[PDB]
Amino acid sequence: PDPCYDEHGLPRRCIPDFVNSAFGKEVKVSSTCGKPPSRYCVVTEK
Amino acid sequence: ECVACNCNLHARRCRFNMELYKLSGRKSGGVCLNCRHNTAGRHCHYCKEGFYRDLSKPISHRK
Repeated sequence: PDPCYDEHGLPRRCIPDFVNSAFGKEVKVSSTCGKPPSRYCVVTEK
Repeated sequence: ECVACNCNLHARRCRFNMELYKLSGRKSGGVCLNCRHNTAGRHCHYCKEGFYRDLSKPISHRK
């Protein structure tokens, strides 16, 4: 029912549970590849 | 097959020398003609005297 009130309905702290904050949301950035279509090189060791 | 010269989008005409391909270890000899867009080289692949490389842009950017 309500965790904001104790066993005897005594007002107790009720809190949103721990969650990731950034999930499924929009972000404005400065720039990104592809405009104009851009290249990028990737090195791998062995 | 044949292969065009490189200017990295900086010319429409080019020339050739075999010794380039010869001394390239048999690899390449193409060279720009009217090697434009403030670029220079057999690949229009470097900025001529006065300018430097807009590092932010790719090797073939108009600027």
